[PDB]
Amino acid sequence: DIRQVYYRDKGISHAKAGRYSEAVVMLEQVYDADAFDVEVALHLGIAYVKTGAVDRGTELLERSIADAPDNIKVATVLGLTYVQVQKYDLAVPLLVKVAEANPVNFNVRFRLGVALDNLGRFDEAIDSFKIALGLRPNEGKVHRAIAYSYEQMGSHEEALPHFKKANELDERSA
Repeated sequence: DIRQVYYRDKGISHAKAGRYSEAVVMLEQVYDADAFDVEVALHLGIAYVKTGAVDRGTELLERSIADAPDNIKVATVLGLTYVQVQKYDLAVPLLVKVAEANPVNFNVRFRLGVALDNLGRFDEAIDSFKIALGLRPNEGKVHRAIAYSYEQMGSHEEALPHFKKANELDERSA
């Protein structure tokens, strides 16, 4: 049975190390939908999404949240994954949940702002962006996002400073 142990232990290790193609090749052989292992599904799911099997990976991630609906780690990948695929609606609750549990995770907060902006919730997106800026004040992309949000509400007077600040911090990357 160490035949399966190789593929599962190793495949996860590939998945964690960004070696996504090799993670698919192995974990494909270990995942069993009727004998569910969350740590396998999670990584095989990440690795399907990375290698362009988005629908397949998404559903595997959805099944993993089902097996453990309060596991923050799966909620993070799932939440992030939905944003990439432009399933913004489905992203928000998960990202809100994760940001609450994980206040120092910048990308989660930033993508939650992104998901919100896309949903037309401009003022909500700006609130989230500002929380993200609080974590990483040197991050010019966030001042730009805030600026676009304002712009989409016609508040050009409020956008301009944020655009200027964005420009300056891309200078600060010298």
